[PDB]
Amino acid sequence: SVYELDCIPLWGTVSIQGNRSEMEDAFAVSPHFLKLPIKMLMGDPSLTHLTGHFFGVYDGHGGHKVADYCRDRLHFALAEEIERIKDELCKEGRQVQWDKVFTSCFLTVDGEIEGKIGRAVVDKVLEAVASETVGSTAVVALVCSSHIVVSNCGDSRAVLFRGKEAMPLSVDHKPDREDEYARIENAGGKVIQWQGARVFGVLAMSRSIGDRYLKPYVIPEPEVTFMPRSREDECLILASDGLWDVMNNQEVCEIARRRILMWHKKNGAPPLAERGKGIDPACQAAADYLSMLALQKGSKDNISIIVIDLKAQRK
Amino acid sequence: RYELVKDIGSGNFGVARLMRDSNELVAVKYIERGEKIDENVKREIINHRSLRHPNIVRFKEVILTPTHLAIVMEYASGGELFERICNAGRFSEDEARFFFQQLISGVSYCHAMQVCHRDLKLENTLLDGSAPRLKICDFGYSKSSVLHSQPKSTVGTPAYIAPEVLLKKEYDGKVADVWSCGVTLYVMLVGAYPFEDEPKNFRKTIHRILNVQYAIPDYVHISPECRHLISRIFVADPAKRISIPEIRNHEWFLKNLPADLMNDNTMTTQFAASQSIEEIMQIIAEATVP
Ligand SMILES: [Mg+2]
Ligand SMILES: [Mg+2]
Repeated sequence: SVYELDCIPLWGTVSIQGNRSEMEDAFAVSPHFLKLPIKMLMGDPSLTHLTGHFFGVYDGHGGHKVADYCRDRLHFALAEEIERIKDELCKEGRQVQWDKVFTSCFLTVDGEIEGKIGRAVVDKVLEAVASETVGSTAVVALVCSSHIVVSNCGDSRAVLFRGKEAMPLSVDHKPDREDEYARIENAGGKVIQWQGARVFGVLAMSRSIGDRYLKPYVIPEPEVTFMPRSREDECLILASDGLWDVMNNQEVCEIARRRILMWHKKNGAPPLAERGKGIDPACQAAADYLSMLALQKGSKDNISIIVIDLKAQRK
Repeated sequence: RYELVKDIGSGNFGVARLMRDSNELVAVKYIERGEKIDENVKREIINHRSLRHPNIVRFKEVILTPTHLAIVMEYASGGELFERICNAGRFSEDEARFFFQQLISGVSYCHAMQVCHRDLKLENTLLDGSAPRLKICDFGYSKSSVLHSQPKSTVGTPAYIAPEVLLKKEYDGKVADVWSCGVTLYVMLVGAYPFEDEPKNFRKTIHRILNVQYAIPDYVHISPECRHLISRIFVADPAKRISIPEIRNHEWFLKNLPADLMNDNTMTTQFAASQSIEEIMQIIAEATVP
């Protein structure tokens, strides 16, 4: 029933420079972007593929090149990997499949950035994208009718609001996080406490894209989560630390839900023809509001927020 | 009562509202009244209140409001030292000496009051117009601070990191602080952080730190005693690094050293610059109510 009808992408986005000298945050939203073989969501009601809408936030550091490169490439890299995994059309649950496809995607991009994997240029050359000390976070969400798939790398995060309780779909890759701390130290690397937990006193995260110079301690391996959609689902929020530094999961989701309902109650839901062909204004309302709320709470970082409405209809 | 003026940025990546009393400027920090008013917040205030050195940014008072608990601090009207040096140039050997004496007097006092290293955060140096004084150690600076903080993804001024912080797993924090003082002295004299330069190339900066590879450029002409003090501070081996009391007896330091900064005990500092504990305690009580 959910596997025989595509969903309409409802979303809104803010990405601003805030109080910083540069904008090193980037984002990407590509609705109707890829077709997902149904076996990757269902198991073993026909519809051979579900349309998957791509959402991505990329919070850069040391520069903008890597965040911008993720913006321009990652979704295409992910598409390629989906195609590659139709050499599974021969020969292992869904989680493992997605984890696998997302790891190869994030790794490919990383390689392209360091000039160890060939990439396109205005014929398929090996050229670094940025310096060794520039990198970025990446949190991406694939939404289809049946499932949400989040793949996280760094300290941006994705949060699902299911009924009344907020539930994050990623856990921040901070170097003082138990397994992460262990991984680094056991690998021969050092985590120091200086303006927060830092790999070698420098980088406040244990995972990212780029940052050649902190390899192989800072890794681009993402942590993919495979979440089946539910009727209780209200919305999905991706954002950089510009938002999460000043606001908790629960309050973000509640505020977002309020504003979405607030716009619908004071404007009524628009006609089906317009939907999904651009930004949903109710989502844009929530996004815009959370954005200004962050700024008033004192956030001084770049801010990037993507609010995604998961509710079929709101009456 | 005080009057709003601005919303400046704080020391260790924090927020504050600049307000005005007397014709005195004050920096006010705030904290959500909804029983965020634990025992950590009480001890941290009373602690900072006991710090009375003129080169320490000192606690003025605590006011209760319907929104939050207000922490009124002394304000550094000169701002950050580095941002000063940038839009004014490097200081002269004599201006540098003036401030360095103040720093050491302050660090020395903090060390005595059990405040050091990540609790003292010497990367943060402020200036104030009301001697000139350099000011260190602001409220939201302790390791276990209840005060909200928003540090960057990449560390700001890595030059302040003593090599043994990166290299060892056990080390004296007070001695790491000596290195930091060195960094502060260098920036005053040269107008640029030492081991860094293309800037924000952490590989090159860290390489230079670990090999203590610094170079005072030719456009800067400083005495041999000064260069010696610097060479004595910038030594990777903590054990061979010059100590604070040793610095206090060094020639460069001793020259033009005022009489009041020749203070041994920590208890004559307190009387030198002289809201009650009952008032602070009464207000933190009424603050636990949202
Ligand atoms: Mg950024
Ligand atoms: Mg950020």
